[PDB]
Amino acid sequence: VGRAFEDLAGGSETAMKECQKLIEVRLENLIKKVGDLHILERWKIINI
Repeated sequence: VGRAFEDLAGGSETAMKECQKLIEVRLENLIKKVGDLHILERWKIINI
């Protein structure tokens, strides 16, 4: 968000809607990565 403050969303040379889309693709990858053997805590993904 500091870098966004440097960008044209605040100052110059870039619009952060594409970075919003990037983190949406990250959220989509989290919904794609989807308590198996020797593991629980999948809800750590829920917290993140």
